[PDB]
Amino acid sequence: YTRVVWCAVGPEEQKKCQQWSQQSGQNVTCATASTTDDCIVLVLKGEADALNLDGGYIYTAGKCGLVPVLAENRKSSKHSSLDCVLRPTEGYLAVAVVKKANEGLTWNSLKDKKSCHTAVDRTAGWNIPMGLIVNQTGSCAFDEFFSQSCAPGADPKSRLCALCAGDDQGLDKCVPNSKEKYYGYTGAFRCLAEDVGDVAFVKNDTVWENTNGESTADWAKNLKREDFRLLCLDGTRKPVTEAQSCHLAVAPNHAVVSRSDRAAHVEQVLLHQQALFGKNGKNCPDKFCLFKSETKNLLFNDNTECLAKLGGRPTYEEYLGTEYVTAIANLKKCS
Amino acid sequence: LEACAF
Ligand SMILES: *[C@@H]1O[C@H](CO)[C@@H](O[C@@H]2O[C@H](CO)[C@@H](O)[C@H](O)[C@H]2NC(C)=O)[C@H](O)[C@H]1NC(C)=O
Ligand SMILES: *[C@@H]1O[C@H](CO)[C@@H](O[C@@H]2O[C@H](CO)[C@@H](O)[C@H](O)[C@H]2NC(C)=O)[C@H](O)[C@H]1NC(C)=O
Ligand SMILES: Cc1ccc(Cl)c(Nc2ccccc2C(=O)O)c1Cl
Ligand SMILES: *[C@@H]1O[C@H](CO)[C@@H](O)[C@H](O)[C@H]1NC(C)=O
Ligand SMILES: [Fe+3]
Ligand SMILES: [Zn+2]
Repeated sequence: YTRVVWCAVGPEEQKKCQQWSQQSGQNVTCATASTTDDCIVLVLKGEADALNLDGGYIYTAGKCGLVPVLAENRKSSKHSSLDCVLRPTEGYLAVAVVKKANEGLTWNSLKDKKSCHTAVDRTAGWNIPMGLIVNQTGSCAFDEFFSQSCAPGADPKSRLCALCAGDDQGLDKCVPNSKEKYYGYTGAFRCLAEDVGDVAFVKNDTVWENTNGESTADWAKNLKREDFRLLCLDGTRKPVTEAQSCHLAVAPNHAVVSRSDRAAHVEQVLLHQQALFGKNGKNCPDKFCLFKSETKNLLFNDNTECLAKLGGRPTYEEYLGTEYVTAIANLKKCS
Repeated sequence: LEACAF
């Protein structure tokens, strides 16, 4: 009854979760759905217990009564005394990234260009840049701004999915899961690296982790950081070292959500599971690492050091922050 | 403001 049912989004996450379930001696077991929204429905129905979510998905889940349990914490700079599990999270930087060779593309000349998004409804990929664009254009027709896009989750016949590529067989175009070649932070950055799009909306860490040999994956292995620039809201372009002064927003960290009635038990099982399979886990890398997936960010971001306790038993609006919840609410007025 | 999407 202490068994926790994780929800895997698509078949790559399902494989990873089945490995975790075998290694955990079924203390964790797996349900799978094709999209994050479908996993949120399985948790609402009580057919799964928990999954990790981007902050835009935490807004969907929290409007439905699910609660944040633990947050991803990556490597920090201040508070190094404090154990990872007890350290306040820092947010991550939402950025707009372009190629250096695409000279004279700036924030102010994005109209009619090609865009790459992590997925509809996600923080850096969609809520932050589209919220900003709707506000600045004074128009809700955000499906007409870029000439073509990959925005997984949108209608596959629309311009918002025109650049999406589907799976190895070219099926599942635009699905919001890792089967879509251009899904998520890594897929939207690959869409820009391959010059399918002109801009990608990702986070600062994705640029660094997929350049300069930080990834050995085939499409990333030869990318150089200096070949990219960030688009700043004042119309300037900066090197990717300057994200602290050239971002679109600071996003709340991805976090595990559950029904309120199972939160305490999900929390206790995850704190034990990361002791085993987390960053310096007893059985990681020997048997299984919960926070690696060959850069694919399956079930958790690969840069995750631990899942950390939340201060103040926060509601989902307190965890997201009032600035971000208000930004989302305004954007969702459009559709 | 107020409704779960499902
Ligand atoms: C942008 O993201 C990168 C990748 O996470 C950050 O660089 C890492 O920062 C830590 C210290 O915080 C270093 O120990 C790592 O070695 C760095 N990683 C890599 C791959 O270089 C970078 O700090 C972030 N920039 C900002 C402004 O937050
Ligand atoms: C888009 O514009 C709206 C309207 O200005 C912004 O909503 C406001 O945000 C501030 C800061 O959180 C609050 O003081 C206001 O009360 C909000 N106004 C309204 C009418 O709701 C929103 O933040 C902007 N979106 C983005 C991404 O910046
Ligand atoms: C200059 C600038 C302009 C617009 C935003 Cl959204 C941001 N982002 C933030 C920066 C620091 C702290 C919080 C935020 C935020 O988005 O809540 C900054 Cl940093
Ligand atoms: C499974 O959970 C039980 C109860 O908390 C614990 O005794 C056991 O150590 C756990 N094992 C693993 C491998 O996750
Ligand atoms: Fe995110
Ligand atoms: Zn509170």
